[PDB]
Amino acid sequence: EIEDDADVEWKFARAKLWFSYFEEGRTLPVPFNLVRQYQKIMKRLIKRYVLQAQIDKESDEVNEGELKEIKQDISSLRYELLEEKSQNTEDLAELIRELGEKL
Amino acid sequence: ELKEIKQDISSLRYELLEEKSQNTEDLAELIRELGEKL
Amino acid sequence: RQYQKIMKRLIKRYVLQAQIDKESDEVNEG
Amino acid sequence: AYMFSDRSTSLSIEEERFLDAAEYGNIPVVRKMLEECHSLNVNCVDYMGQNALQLAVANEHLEITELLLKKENLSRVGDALLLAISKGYVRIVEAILSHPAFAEGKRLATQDDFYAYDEDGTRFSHDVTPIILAAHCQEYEIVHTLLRKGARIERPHDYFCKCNDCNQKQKHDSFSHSRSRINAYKGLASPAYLSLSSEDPVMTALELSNELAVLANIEKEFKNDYKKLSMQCKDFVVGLLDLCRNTEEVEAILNGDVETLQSGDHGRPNLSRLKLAIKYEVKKFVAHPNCQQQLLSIWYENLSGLRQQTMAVKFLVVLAVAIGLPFLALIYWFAPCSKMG
Amino acid sequence: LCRNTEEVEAILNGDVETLQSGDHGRPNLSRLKLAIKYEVKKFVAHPNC
Amino acid sequence: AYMFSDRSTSLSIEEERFLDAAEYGNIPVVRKMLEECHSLNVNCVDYMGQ
Repeated sequence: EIEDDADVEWKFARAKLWFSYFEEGRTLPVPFNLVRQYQKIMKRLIKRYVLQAQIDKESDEVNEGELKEIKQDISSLRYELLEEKSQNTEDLAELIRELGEKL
Repeated sequence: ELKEIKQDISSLRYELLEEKSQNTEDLAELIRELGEKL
Repeated sequence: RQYQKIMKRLIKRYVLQAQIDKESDEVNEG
Repeated sequence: AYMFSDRSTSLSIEEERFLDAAEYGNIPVVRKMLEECHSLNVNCVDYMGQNALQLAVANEHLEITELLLKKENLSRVGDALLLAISKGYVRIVEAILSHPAFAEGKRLATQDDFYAYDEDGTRFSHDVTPIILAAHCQEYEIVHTLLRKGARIERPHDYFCKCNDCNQKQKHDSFSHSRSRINAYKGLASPAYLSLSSEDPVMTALELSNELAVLANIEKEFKNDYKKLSMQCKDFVVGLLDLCRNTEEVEAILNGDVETLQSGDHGRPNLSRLKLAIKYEVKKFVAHPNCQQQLLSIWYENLSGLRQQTMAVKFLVVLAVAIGLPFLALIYWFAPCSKMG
Repeated sequence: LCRNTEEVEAILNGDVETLQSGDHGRPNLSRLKLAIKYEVKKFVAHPNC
Repeated sequence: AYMFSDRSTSLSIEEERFLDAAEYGNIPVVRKMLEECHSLNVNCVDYMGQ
């Protein structure tokens, strides 16, 4: 048993004891009984719940399958940048050769 | 804290690819504007 | 037959779910 | 000399290149082979049976995915959508949902082999729609995107219902029927769906926790799962009461719509939701400090003095009412509505 | 991992077409007695069993 | 058919681009749309209100 539910069970029993005296009824004891705004508030609370739930989801420990995504990001970036560099060098060399064939 | 590294790589990718395209476009324009004189 | 088909799809589920469970361990320093 | 081979053949030398380029992110090789190769099959599979779309979605390659989705010959698009929803890739989901098979929100809710991934079987169970999977994995943005296209989770029927589809399912397979019922309830009982799908999520969560606690006793198997679903339906309400900062927010969580509810008995709030949280046995909603601070103000109603007193003074007033009990009985008998009545 | 009842009957019981029918209109419990003899407790204490 | 919508409208096709560029780090697109677009609202919000 968790040590935090021992307070919750007692406070639920105490509130169940309280709720039996809230009812309008038996006031004299045992020898003497013989004689709009709501939509706005709910919208802001749902927005707080969604933002706080995303904050709590971004507090879990990172596992092995979220670093592989970063690794594939770096791999795709490497392939794209190296091809762009080779394509730029090839286009510059071709456009310089096609004007060096005129001198 | 790994999402911050992911957004760092994303911003770096966008900036580098635009710089490469801009450099290639400027070189091609300045070579065309001198190849229209031969 | 049917037993080989069912065992093949269950082995494929086991391999995919085992790789998913391997990609849920905490990342270490290496 | 047996092996598990999911294709039982050999790949071409111009298809292993395409699969390696799709898996490891080689975007220019995919651009070159997807335009300058007319003898290529874009639906070739690797040793496990995954084509290029299911290898680019599983590795978060958005550019290769947007490059392959313009082909009009791809198979396994619904499985790629389910895999991207499962892994949580929001840009890949928003790129797959623009393919012309989800045009008017056609396949997003509630036979067709659209979500198959192997030509024998599906990746998740056959009941699992994109909205149920997006609510299982707690993806708030994907749930909002799929709710924006008109996709809901259909509430299951009663356990003793006899419709002419509830009996055909139980005659075909009574295992997958119970599994489908519990997957639909697991999708309905999640905070990502409870907070975004309804107008008053506290009332919906209380009724759903009562319904799951009833089905935990009616349906004797799967009891330890319906208990967990009811426990998380209660945890939603307890975590929603915790965020309140004013007293109007406390009175809007503990009590319902104040302007469209009765005033009560005295100058005290309407305790109709707060009796339902005792009947439905939601213990942490009633044992929360923001609820005790409201209940103590009704308990200590006309007593500002005895509220802040210490112990061994209330024992003395118990003995004082023990001594003078018929006098206070006469006070309540003859003269009520007074400073003591 | 089993989702249908044919997959449950293929894990708990062997090849149905190449095994005897049993005693009554009930499946062949030959693997499921071997899981009791070999003392595999969580295979026999599983809900699908 | 209720939804939690924090703006309860539809975004423009030239404002979803600005919000995607601001969120995902596209600095040259933000430089271009922040100078060569005079009909742009820089205070447009997404589905959550940011």
